[PDB]
Amino acid sequence: GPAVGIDLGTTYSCVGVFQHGKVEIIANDQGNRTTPSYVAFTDTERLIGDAAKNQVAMNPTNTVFDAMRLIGRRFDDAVVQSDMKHWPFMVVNDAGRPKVQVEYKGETKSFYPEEVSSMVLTKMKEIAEAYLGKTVTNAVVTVPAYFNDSQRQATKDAGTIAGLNVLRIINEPTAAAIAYGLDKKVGAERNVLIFDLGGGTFDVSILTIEDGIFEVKSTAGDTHLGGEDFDNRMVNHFIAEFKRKHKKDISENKRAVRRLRTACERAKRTLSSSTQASIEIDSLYEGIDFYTSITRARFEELNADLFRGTLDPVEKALRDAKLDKSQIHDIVLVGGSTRIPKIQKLLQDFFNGKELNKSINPDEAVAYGAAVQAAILS
Ligand SMILES: Nc1ncnc2c1ncn2[C@@H]1O[C@H](COP(=O)(O)OP(=O)(O)OP(=O)(O)O)[C@@H](O)[C@H]1O
Ligand SMILES: [Cl-]
Ligand SMILES: [Cl-]
Ligand SMILES: [K+]
Ligand SMILES: [K+]
Ligand SMILES: [K+]
Ligand SMILES: [Mg+2]
Repeated sequence: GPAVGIDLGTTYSCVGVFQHGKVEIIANDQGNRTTPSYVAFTDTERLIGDAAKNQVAMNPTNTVFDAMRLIGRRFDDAVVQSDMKHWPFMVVNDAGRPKVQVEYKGETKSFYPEEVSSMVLTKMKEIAEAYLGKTVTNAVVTVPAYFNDSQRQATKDAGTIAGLNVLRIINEPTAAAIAYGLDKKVGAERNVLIFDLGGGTFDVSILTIEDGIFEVKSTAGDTHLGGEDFDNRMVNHFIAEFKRKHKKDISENKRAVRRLRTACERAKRTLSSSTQASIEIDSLYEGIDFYTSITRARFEELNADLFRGTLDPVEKALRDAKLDKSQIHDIVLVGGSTRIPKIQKLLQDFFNGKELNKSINPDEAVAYGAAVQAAILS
């Protein structure tokens, strides 16, 4: 190709390419190494990635996200029915199949989950092409380890629709292990634990690797736990603060809440490197500027229960894998949320000081491994 590795996530997507014995995680037009998994439809255009997310506040009904939560599923699915209740966009039934319904250029249109994902995949393909200066065709696409045949098929289809020849569909935890070279033959089998805390989901996977062959020993987690939940906690904290300081409730102003949310997410990232962060929003509500700050300690307390809760799925995974903590040879951090110091502390303490594999940007690890695997399969 070269062939590329693509990681489609609920909040962000990432693409990498293995060249000259080195994986390059490709930055997009905005210089971002991961692209928001958003698609938007307006009176005049279809927006994808950064352009789409950067307007979600003003176009909630026609800005689609979470397509992978529907991909390969039936409309009658309990999870699909549950999820629909929280989405600002419409999901309709088409002969037992879910389709997202939106308005584009004044007309009603509907798309199968794979079509929405193909739009994001197309963006990742173009990002790779802009970088490589050559057409990208072959690719390795990743999916959560628990995805079934239908979900894998629909994910492959999204790739094909995007003009990609999907060389293989591989598990996200496996891709992460590959990124760290944990697939190399070392004689005996090894037990690896993947701790993936993304934007919308939390996955714990225990793999047993031997002779370059992976076995998913167990999987655990929470499909509704991620960085967005941490943002929500901060948002509520600041809504209350604004109310105290201005006796005005901004909760019903969907846009004001979004500008705050974005400020919070940004502040959250800053808190992973520094112990404090400043939030400055000009004319947040009724021309009132909102300048404030939050400490890492405060951020940790606001999310204490959620953070500590990540250890339960870890224990369950070990239990289902029939292994003790001591039997885990490697712990791999995946997902942007694993950059939070308190999360790393919790996991390391649980593992009695065992070092964590965290040198590869957690939100890029899956794409990294997929790129290596794509090169191998090419
Ligand atoms: N430095 C950081 N500190 C804390 N959180 C961070 C940091 N960088 C990114 N994040 C958070 O990581 C999340 C994105 O992670 P990632 O790109 O792994 O998600 P994803 O693959 O889309 O999620 P999922 O696999 O759950 O669908 C966002 O919630 C983002 O706020
Ligand atoms: Cl871009
Ligand atoms: Cl602690
Ligand atoms: K991702
Ligand atoms: K995840
Ligand atoms: K997941
Ligand atoms: Mg992910």
